[PDB]
Amino acid sequence: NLYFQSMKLLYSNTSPYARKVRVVAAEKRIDVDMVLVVLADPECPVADHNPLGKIPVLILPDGESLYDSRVIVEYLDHRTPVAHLIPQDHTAKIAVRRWEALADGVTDAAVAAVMEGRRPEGMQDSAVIEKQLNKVERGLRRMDQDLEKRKWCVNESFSLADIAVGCMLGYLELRYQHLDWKQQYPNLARHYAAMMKRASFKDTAPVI
Amino acid sequence: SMKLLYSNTSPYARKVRVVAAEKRIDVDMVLVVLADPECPVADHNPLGKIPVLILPDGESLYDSRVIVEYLDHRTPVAHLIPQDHTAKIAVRRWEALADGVTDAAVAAVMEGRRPEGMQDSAVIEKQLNKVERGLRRMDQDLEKRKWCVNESFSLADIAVGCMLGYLELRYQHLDWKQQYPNLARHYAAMMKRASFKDTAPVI
Ligand SMILES: N[C@@H](CCC(=O)N[C@@H](CS)C(=O)NCC(=O)O)C(=O)O
Ligand SMILES: N[C@@H](CCC(=O)N[C@@H](CS)C(=O)NCC(=O)O)C(=O)O
Repeated sequence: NLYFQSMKLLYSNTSPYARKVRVVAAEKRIDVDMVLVVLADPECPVADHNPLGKIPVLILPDGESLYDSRVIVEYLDHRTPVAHLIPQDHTAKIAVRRWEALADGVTDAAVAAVMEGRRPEGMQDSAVIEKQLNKVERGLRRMDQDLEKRKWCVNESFSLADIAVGCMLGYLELRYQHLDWKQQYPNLARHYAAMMKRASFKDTAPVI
Repeated sequence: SMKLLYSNTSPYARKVRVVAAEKRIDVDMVLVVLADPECPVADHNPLGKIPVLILPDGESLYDSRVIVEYLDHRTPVAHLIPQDHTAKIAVRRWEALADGVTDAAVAAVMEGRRPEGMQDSAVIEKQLNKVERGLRRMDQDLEKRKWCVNESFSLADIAVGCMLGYLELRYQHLDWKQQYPNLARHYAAMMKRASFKDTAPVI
């Protein structure tokens, strides 16, 4: 194998969960071998590192792999003292992980909708799409209310929360050109504005 | 006091229940039923998913991973999540793997609940495969161990239990206590726990 191997982060160009991981990596200022991957492919078999078959996976120099994104992001925030993506104080930290679950949950709902539309032409269910896009709208409204008088999601400091909300919104933009959220959720668009101003964030926009 | 929204069969919620019991925490239990409308769930979790913990703040916490962490810091004297970073990460990662197998298993059930006319063959194969791979890995990781991490009972063990519990409910056909001996042992040891058997699905 190889000496002086860096941590490797398996990822795809569209995965918002991968993006959350990449963004945290940059914020922590951690050097990481970022490996663009194709899930189907034989040459890099994800299943050998993540049995679930899901990206992102962080493969450490031991050859031991961490997934899912929620685990990986706790691991990395502890690597360097650059910033506390996850607050040390328990109140703030549960607050941070709650935001993140809301954001990931909305993303799960969008992925659900999106994939639902990709089913074979016969076996596709408009109700499923409706329900999921329902979770999205409700989640967005809630986040938007929570950012009325706030610079950032928690305690007024950039955290995993903000990152998660960014990756989420960016996912919406990627998958739903016609969603005009910015206008409907002014606090969120403002937040997204701040986020778009970070290389970490902007440097990782989905593509392809 | 606090309110837990759960259902009879949710393994995600059974995980919090088991934690609460393990931790000796007295949560007001709020039954949700599958035919139920969006609220009261959606009122407290915008994603309208169970489980969700409500605090005397009215504040609501979700999902199960967030709740268990909040629950575990409630009673200091005994942690189901290691305070030490390395053991914490390894536990969270067992949980992630177990939740993920539950995910795939629930999805396949859901794909089997579709109009026979709108079932995707590829999806069920695809999810099951995930299941066995999750189980194969998990049954080797336990090859010479009693508990998942540092040979001491943790959230990881609870997660593994609920997961298999869920397969106990929805996948009779699988003979996994047969291919995954270590999982079998883990389950029986889990079974023997009050916290675990009081939270099994009523049928
Ligand atoms: N719970 C996992 C989910 C990982 C996941 O879903 N990754 C891929 C699927 S393998 C993804 O983002 N797919 C959606 C897309 O790229 O559009 C995590 O949070 O990391
Ligand atoms: N991933 C979450 C939620 C799990 C979940 O989806 N629970 C199901 C019951 S088994 C649910 O409430 N589904 C309702 C819906 O998606 O509308 C967790 O670990 O708490």
